[PDB]
Amino acid sequence: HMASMKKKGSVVIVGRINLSGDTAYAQQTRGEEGCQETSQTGRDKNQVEGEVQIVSTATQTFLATSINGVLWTVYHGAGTRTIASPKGPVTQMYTNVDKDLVGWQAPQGSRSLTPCTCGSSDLYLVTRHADVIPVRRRGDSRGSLLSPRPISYLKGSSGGPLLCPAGHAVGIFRAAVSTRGVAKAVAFIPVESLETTM
Ligand SMILES: COc1ccc2nc(C)c(O[C@@H]3C[C@H]4C(=O)N[C@]5(C(=O)NS(=O)(=O)C6(C)CC6)C[C@H]5/C=C\CCCCC[C@H](NC(=O)[C@@H](NC(C)=O)C(C)(C)C)C(=O)N4C3)nc2c1
Ligand SMILES: [Zn+2]
Repeated sequence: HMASMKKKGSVVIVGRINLSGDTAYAQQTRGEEGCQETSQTGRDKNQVEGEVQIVSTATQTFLATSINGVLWTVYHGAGTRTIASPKGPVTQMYTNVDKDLVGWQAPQGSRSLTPCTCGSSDLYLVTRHADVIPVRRRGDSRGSLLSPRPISYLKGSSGGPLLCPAGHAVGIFRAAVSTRGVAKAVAFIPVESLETTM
């Protein structure tokens, strides 16, 4: 009934993929209880750093990537949810279920990736475990793993970046192409598609 209708919580930044030095590594910045509490209030006072965030809802965890001052992720992870911030929940400024894409204004303190204009097909996929996986671009929205891996290793990395050799953003990881449980290829949202949405 109306009086007891619940509200969905916010997406909460719970960590990041550190790409600042020579070694990529995941960092947790918030534990499960603080995540639950922050999801309900929408108030996250933690300092944000870096380009790739680890984000969570009450039921899912995935990645989000800052490009051109927008923190982007997948609709199948975030739905229409707000994201927690120091002054309360922030409404999405982009939502496109047809592209599996959402975006919020980039958090204060984040750093943004630059959209790639290299036209290169030698890409690198960054996972939630800070693996950097070589991927050969095979089409507008597809690339093949040079070393296929069980889908277990990619689960939870939607919303992460595919990068060019120079570290520019080429796309947002959306889905895995699975044959008998092995990811041989990935699908991504091309950065051009983000730029058109903006
Ligand atoms: C609800 O509104 C929308 C709107 C648009 C939309 N667009 C979509 C393309 C879409 O896909 C669904 C989600 C997406 C997905 O799991 N992504 C991540 C990920 O990590 N998620 S996650 O864990 O972070 C999470 C779950 C918390 C958030 C990267 C993959 C990592 C590992 C793969 C695990 C096995 C799933 C294999 C799926 N692959 C296939 O279905 C392909 N078919 C075969 C046979 O292979 C293709 C892609 C069909 C060819 C697949 O990757 N999926 C299914 N859902 C939506 C929904
Ligand atoms: Zn580039």
